[PDB]
Amino acid sequence: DDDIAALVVDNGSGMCKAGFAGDDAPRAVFPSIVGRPRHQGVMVGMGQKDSYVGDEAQSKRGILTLKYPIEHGIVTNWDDMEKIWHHTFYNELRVAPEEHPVLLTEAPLNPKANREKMTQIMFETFNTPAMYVAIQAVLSLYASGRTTGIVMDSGDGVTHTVPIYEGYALPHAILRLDLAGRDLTDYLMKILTERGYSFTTTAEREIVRDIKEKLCYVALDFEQEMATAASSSSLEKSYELPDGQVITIGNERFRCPEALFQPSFLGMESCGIHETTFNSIMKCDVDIRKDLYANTVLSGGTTMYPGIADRMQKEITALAPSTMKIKIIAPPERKYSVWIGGSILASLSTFQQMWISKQEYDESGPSIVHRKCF
Amino acid sequence: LMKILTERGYSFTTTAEREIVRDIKEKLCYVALDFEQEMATAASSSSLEKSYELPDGQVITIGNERFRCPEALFQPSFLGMESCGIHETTFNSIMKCDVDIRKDLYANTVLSGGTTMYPGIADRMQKEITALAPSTMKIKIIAPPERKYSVWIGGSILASLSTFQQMWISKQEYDESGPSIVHRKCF
Amino acid sequence: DDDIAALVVDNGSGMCKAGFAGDDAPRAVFPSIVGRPRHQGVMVGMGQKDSYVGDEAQSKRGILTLKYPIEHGIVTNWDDMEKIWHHTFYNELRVAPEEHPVLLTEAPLNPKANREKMTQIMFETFNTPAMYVAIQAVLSLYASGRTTGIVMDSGDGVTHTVPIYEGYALPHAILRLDLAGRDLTDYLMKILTERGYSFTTTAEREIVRDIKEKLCYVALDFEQEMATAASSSSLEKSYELPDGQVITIGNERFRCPEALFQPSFLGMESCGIHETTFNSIMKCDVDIRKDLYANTVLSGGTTMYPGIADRMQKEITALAPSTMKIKIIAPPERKYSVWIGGSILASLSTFQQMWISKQEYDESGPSIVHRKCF
Amino acid sequence: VIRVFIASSSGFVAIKKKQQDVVRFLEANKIEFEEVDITMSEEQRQWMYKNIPPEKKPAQGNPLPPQIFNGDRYCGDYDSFFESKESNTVFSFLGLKS
Amino acid sequence: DNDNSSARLFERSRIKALADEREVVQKKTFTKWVNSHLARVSCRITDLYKDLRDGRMLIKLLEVLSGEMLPKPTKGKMRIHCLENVDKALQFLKEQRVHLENMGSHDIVDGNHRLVLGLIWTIILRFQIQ
Amino acid sequence: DEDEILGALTEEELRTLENELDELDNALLPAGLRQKDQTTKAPTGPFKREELLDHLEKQAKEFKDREDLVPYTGEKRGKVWVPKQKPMDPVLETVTLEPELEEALANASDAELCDIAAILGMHTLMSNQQYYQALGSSSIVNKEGLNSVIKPTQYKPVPDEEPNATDVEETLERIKNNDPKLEEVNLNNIRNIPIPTLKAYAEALKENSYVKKFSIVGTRSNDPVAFALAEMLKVNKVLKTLNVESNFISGAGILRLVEALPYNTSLVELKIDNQSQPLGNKVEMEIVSMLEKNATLLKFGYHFTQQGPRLRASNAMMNNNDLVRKRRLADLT
Amino acid sequence: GITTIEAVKRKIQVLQQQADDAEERAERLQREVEGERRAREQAEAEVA
Amino acid sequence: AGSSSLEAVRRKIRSLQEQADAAEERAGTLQRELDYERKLRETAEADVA
Ligand SMILES: Nc1ncnc2c1ncn2[C@@H]1O[C@H](COP(=O)(O)OP(=O)(O)O)[C@@H](O)[C@H]1O
Ligand SMILES: Nc1ncnc2c1ncn2[C@@H]1O[C@H](COP(=O)(O)OP(=O)(O)O)[C@@H](O)[C@H]1O
Repeated sequence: DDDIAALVVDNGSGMCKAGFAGDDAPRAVFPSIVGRPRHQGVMVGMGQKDSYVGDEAQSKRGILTLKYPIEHGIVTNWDDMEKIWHHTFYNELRVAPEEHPVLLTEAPLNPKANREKMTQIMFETFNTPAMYVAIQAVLSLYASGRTTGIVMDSGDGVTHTVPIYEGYALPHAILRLDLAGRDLTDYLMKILTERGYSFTTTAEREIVRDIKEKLCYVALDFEQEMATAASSSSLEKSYELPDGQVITIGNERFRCPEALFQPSFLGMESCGIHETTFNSIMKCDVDIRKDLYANTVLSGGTTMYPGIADRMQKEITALAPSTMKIKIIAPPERKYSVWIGGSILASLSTFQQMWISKQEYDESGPSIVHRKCF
Repeated sequence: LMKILTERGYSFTTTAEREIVRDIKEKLCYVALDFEQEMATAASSSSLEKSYELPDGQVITIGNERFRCPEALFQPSFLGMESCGIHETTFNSIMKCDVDIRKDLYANTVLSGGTTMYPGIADRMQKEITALAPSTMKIKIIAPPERKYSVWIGGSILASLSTFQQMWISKQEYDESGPSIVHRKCF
Repeated sequence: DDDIAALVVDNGSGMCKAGFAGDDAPRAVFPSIVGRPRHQGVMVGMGQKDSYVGDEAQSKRGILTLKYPIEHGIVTNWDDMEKIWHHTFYNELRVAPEEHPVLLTEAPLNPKANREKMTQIMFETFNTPAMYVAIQAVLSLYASGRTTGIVMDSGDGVTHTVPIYEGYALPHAILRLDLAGRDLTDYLMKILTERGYSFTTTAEREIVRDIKEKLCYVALDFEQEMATAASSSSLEKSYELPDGQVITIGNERFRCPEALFQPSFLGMESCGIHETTFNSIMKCDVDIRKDLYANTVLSGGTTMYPGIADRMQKEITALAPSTMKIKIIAPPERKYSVWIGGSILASLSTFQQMWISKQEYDESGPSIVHRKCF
Repeated sequence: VIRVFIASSSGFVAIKKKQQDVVRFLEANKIEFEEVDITMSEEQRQWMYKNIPPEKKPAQGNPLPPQIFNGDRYCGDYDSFFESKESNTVFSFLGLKS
Repeated sequence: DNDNSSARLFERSRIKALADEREVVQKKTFTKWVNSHLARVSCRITDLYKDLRDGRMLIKLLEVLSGEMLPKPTKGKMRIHCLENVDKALQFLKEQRVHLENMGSHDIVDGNHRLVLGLIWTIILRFQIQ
Repeated sequence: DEDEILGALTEEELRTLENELDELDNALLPAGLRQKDQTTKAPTGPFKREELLDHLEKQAKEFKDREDLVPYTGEKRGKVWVPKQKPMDPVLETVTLEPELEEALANASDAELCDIAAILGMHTLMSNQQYYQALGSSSIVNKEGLNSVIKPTQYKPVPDEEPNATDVEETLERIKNNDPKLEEVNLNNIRNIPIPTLKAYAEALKENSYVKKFSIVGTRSNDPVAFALAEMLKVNKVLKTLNVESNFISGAGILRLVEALPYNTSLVELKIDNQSQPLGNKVEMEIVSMLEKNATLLKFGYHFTQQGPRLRASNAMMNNNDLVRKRRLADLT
Repeated sequence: GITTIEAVKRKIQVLQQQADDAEERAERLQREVEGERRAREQAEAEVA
Repeated sequence: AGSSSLEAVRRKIRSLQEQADAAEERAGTLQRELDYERKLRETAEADVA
């Protein structure tokens, strides 16, 4: 009866979700994009109300430039955040922010100004009564229903692995790798340009992202896949464009996600995601390693590649000792599970102590988020 | 054992790892009957090595450290202590008694406690005490197989006796004479 | 044969220092880093060479991956040590090692195979007529000039405390703690993330180490310094990156060495260096402690932070009884003290009896080092 | 010959991302280029500040490392490159005909 | 190692049997007591270790024994809500002077026999029916 | 109310749920085949890009305009924080120690000022290297100043090395000809060597009895090259040193290399450092366990992640070198 | 439709029955283990 | 994520499968423990004889 509870807002790097607490599915799902008129002032200033947001922005791909206000989990532009947040509050949820608490998510090891700026925007612009900031990986572990395991979360801007044993987090073993789906999009464009299909601008960005989501897969064996793709054409598929032209992907279906495991294709001096998980496990203590082997949890929209779980299990079993067992939990709904975690965490009766109310903000300022959260 | 397992490159530092080292000691330590001969045997061949599995799946090899840790009970100079060994302590405690009661004490030596559960402790103790004692006396080491609980078991005997009902420190006596009553009743 | 002068070589975790015996300062000081080609592409600058050793590897950071042959005072890569020693003998001192004796240093509590492999490698691949292995913290006391005191050494790989009374070392009181400059560098990377700056690769590690060597200091009172730093920007200083941009560390300049006094920041449950020294003093006998309190000697490159001496004296004075008198001897040249005492040790006339001959090695194998050395 | 100026070691993620985007674009379109590091050599770093015109500089501090030159013709920074990518005028921006 | 084998032999047999028989008869008595006290409401416990895992049985038992109102148990099938339900009963016990050692909500949730038996014994001994 | 919840869902969704439960994704099918195709139309055309651009543009033009319920104006509807100000410390005292020493330090430059600043104990004010050279000697050495910014070490430039001039085809032809005056073959850091060419080298060195050292460092070699080299090592009796560092060899390929070691007694140094992916501890255990079988190899360059295999490999190398020492000693006497 | 209704009933019955039969197997196997422990310990006390 | 009721039904099916699998694994480990106990019976009885 607390003004139909709080609102869970999972503002991902490439796409935002919002909804009410206590519900299984988010009410609103739309990309986090701001579209502006590109260079012209034609047709009586066509492109009026110059900020196009969300679905309306991707509707007019040809005549606009699409800018992502979140890059690598860090807010480059704050006006675009508060425009997106205004769109979420008023244009789709259609609820007043004055009577509803807000839950927000962020990357683990982020610059400290982001929390203070989000608190300032929540309390000074939308005057929300209470607000809290959490971590996506802890929400994923909440959504999985387990209190012990290692969580990988890979969105469009950041990948991070955290271990949690018995509800106790280990801050020294938390890792952050800056290799996400945007880099895979750029690599897909690079390998598509060699075939003959050159894709440059933001409309091409949306088209290439759609191609990657609809036609990619993680090969179990890379050299065997190369031999199969060179020998025959059974792996080849066809993708039709919105106008009607049809192209063939072929060899580019499995080379795009392989940069997740071998970053040498992307031009980055880094290890793979499996090495990140293994090194995060080795940084824990001796005894609690085994449970972290038996409770590996995947999350995020990047992990919807087909066959990622079996391949990463094969890699981990190649690295791990042969005595104990390795299993990987890959729920089919994991892309939304972070938001679902919020829908659990705002639903708990004991969480009412943890809200940052306006009265304490009016005495402490935006620095109170360092003491109240985490 | 931690300090000597550092010699092989294995590292244990935290309090949680001390339990692991204690488990290794309980499973894989024994008292050598002769120390220099055992060192020569362990240096000459690798038949004395054993393998242990860590809780995280790692496999370690103890080898020469199996009998060097219990040997510290008989030579305390390994720890830097200048005290004497357990056999010397037992012989000195016998020698402090009167002349007449020594003959019964030489044949009735009893071991107790968990630390005396190393395989081969009884033979080594008997050999060393027989070396110290005169030849005409005979040494018998009594090591019951359930000795780890002997300190409990005799207690379970002692509370079942008839006259021990006259031994208890009652609540009224403590109320009358404070907490210093325990010296008057208990030995 | 007084023309035959031995060579004093200290193989530290970060830097190697080599020189001739009987000299006040080492002739060659250079980091022990092996650089190998990256996998992103072929290099520009080298042909038939497989790797770079020394300052040549340090200068070409942008095309190389850097590896340390010494990890926590342990030689993980023996071929890397052969490369380092070959570069030291042939490229820095420009002398043939066949004609000169060699003196080496070692941490106290090591794997027993370290000395054996070191002796075997030296005798077989360099044909030195005589050699010897010594322990670093005895050489520090030789350099200080007294025969009684406790030596607390902190290098780039390990920290160790040992007491000596009248030249008799107490092996049961030697303590070894795994806390050195590399963990401080990693913590500095972790605490430089929240200001915005990000450092990932090995070249970034060298940049962060260079920042730490010039910007960090030990606070006398941690809470008072924290309040002072939150009060104003008096403590802030600026650094110039090689790219051109200028960073401002601010608060965390005295947070990095605080891990030496509170290891719980790194997540380990060990004690600080002051507690370690006090425990090492308590392990000795009652009588000699009065000398050991008066002759605490600092050493190592890690103890070069300003304000360490007064802080350590304050902590030990808090721990120790009030009657006892405590002073901390911090020589201004202490960074090279481990080398300097070695130059003393090869100069003594008795030490000529202590060398390990080639013939003695020929009969006795590599196990002669245990009987001949301490 | 196109020369792109790259800082191999940098504390900012966005600089490395922009440099890798420029490298990927030159790599995909089969365009020959020179790979020049400003951190590894001081002389080219000093020359790179020296060539660029003053009317578009950063107000505070040194200019950002990703810069494009055509011989000693100066093409531009990452901003003009992204604008030409949007406007499909990239070949004119680098000065390479057709 | 015949003496060590005999020590492990005695450990495996006599201590385990003497603890097991006491545990069995104690839990059989406790089930009868909690069933007699829970019969006023429409509730019944068929297994001591499994029915007290979820937490509704315990909060209803404290409801009937105290005779006094308790907060709403959270509704949900996952583990976290179960932890909440056990924790609220533990807090209610913490208010009325009852002293507990080695008691966590995850101990009851996971199903440790010793701790649930000790909790029921403490309820019988120190708590007041009133 | 399970039945009511299922009735609340669509009946077509219920039939789809029954079909999906019968299908349970496609675990049986391989990774490539488990995806569904998008469309059934055949590929047509060489992908004229301008048609795509023009179609997207007119699609943007003829779109009905979504009108938002509430316009955005950037209105601040909450209370401003307005951070507090402190009264701070308004103290002012003049020390005035000496008319001589007033004028002595009044006109001093900042560079020479920092020396007396550091000697008195303001270590926080300047950098540590500056602070120590201030205390180094009894003279003014400090040039920079306390306010000035610190700069990194430049070290020293390294001259460029000449690129690899070793040609491929003539070297392979000389290897196949069993050339007596070709002993060292260098292939380090060469652009775009074909994999079949490297395999041809691998069978070419099978019958060559005059080349003693080989190196393919930084050639982007892969598992077939490793397999061919492992086959070659059993036949050859002359090759002393094989270098395969900085490559793309997987763990199984390295296992094939170490599995050839017991058969041949002519290799003394093998280096496999800096591979793209870690080999895993199982491969390391096999490597060390059956490298203990071999007694000829003396030098082995690999960085073991685990401690057990590393210790056993070091012991095996010690044993091999000690065997060399023992046979030399026995030959002498 | 109706076929969906018996499909839902069939899946619910199959899952519930699998859970239940696994439950009796584990539970009467636990009975079996307890009987084994009783008889083993008392015969083994005779050994002692 | 299409609707909340869909996720509720999905979680019911997932819970049923997961609980059945857990019971299966517990039954298996109890079976091998039972075999170990029976071997202890046989050895003890032979030693009694
Ligand atoms: N069906 C799919 N198959 C493969 N990849 C997908 C699919 N759907 C989304 N992705 C990938 O997931 C990314 C979106 O991740 P998202 O969940 O939006 O990240 P965030 O955590 O920032 O919200 C896209 O870049 C896309 O590459
Ligand atoms: N001027 C300095 N100030 C603070 N720390 C320093 C300074 N110079 C070096 N160090 C630290 O000391 C380390 C080198 O110590 P070193 O003397 O090489 O140890 P070792 O005993 O292993 O030789 C470096 O990693 C660096 O972190």
